[PDB]
Amino acid sequence: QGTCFLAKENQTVLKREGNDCDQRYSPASTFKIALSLMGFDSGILKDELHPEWPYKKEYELYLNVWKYPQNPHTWIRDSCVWYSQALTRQLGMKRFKGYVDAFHYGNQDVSGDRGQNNGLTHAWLSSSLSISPTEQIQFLQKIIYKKLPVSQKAYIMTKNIMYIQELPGGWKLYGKTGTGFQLKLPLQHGWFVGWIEKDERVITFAKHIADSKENNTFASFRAKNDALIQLFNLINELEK
Amino acid sequence: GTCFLAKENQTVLKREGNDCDQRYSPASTFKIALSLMGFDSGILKDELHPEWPYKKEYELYLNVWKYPQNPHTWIRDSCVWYSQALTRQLGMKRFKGYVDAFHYGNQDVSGDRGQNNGLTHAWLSSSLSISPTEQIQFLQKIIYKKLPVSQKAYIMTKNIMYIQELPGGWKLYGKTGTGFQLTKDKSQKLPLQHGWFVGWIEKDERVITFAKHIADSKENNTFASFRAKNDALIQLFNLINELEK
Repeated sequence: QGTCFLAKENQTVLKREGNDCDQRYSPASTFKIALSLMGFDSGILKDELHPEWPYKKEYELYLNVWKYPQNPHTWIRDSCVWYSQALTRQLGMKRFKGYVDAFHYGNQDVSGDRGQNNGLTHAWLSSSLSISPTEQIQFLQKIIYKKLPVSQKAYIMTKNIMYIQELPGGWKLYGKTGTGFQLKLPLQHGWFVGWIEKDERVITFAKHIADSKENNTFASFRAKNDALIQLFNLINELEK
Repeated sequence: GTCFLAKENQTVLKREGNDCDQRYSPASTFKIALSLMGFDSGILKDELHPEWPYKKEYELYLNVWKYPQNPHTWIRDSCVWYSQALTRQLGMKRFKGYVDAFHYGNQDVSGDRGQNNGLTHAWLSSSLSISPTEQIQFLQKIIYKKLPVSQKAYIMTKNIMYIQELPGGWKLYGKTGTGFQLTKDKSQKLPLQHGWFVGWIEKDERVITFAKHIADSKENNTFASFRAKNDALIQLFNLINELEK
């Protein structure tokens, strides 16, 4: 149990709610933000629609939207994990670890699960890699202010495929959900992280929730839903 | 009580809850109907025109309403004063004509009891009421072009109601709205919210209209519009998973 909502504009913390803002958790599918940067920077990923890769082993697909061909745009939209894993297999562990350290991403632990030698494709899936809400903000701001050693194309294409919608006031919303499992019934924890931008202003945010009990719905969706209310409220205060 | 309806062409894919035939004020979901009237009448020109300025006589329930508004921002910001500036320009003869021709709910634009304000208040916790089932009926008339409006009215309304792309490539169009449940003769508002999220999702040639409504039995710590949309988005995701089998 415990939540966090952080919102930060440049060096200014505008909102800090909840008790968990310095607790590290697995990033789950929010790690696709970092994978996008690696994919476009390495040249494995080309643009919003290329490359398109086909699905394999459909019997292990728990969401029907994953059973179609995927490209970087659909990858983020559908949160398609198998596309992430095909990408890291192409990158290889050396380059994968190189990017994780260059991004100073959370605890930077890509060793994976014990007895599995599966860090390359599982480090971010309720496993070794762990990041706090404060550390999500730190990473996202390095994207926003282009402080990372990656190409201009990596920044632009990552931004393009993270776009979600326009919020009141014209604040454009970019971000990513992710659900992980706390380590019997499944105890979820959920993220929604990203930023909103209007004119020359960018506000980075991170929302996390940790369930104490099994739940009817994906924790990421509840985190996103709560976060959007908190962002609506913040925008109203900002526009006074 | 709640309702969730989803309909693809003539197929009712989902009908959940017990409140699907009870009429409620449309609140800001009525902006969908106003959009069609605005573009058909020519008062609204395109997604960015006309731009109208805020005036201090308008009430600022949201600070984003203090900036100039056009059809795009009107929907995005749910700007009530822009709606009222539009209906004042339309006038009652045109307004009533569209409401009746659209067969919109109870078609009652008489306004607040005793106030002669139907033109600017009928849809705001007031005389006009529509059920979730009737919202689907109205939305289907937009999708299949059964309304007496121009081709441009349909296209521009769709353009400004766009929200986002959902998993599977389903594009989401829609609008929230919150009102206050009324006493028996509508002489007073009660502190009981009710909230809507209605619209449609579209992929290739498929369109599924939907309507979500929630009626509170007691005061609530969260704005009803947000709860209705948040619940509806989860239910649409689950529906999309079925559709994509």
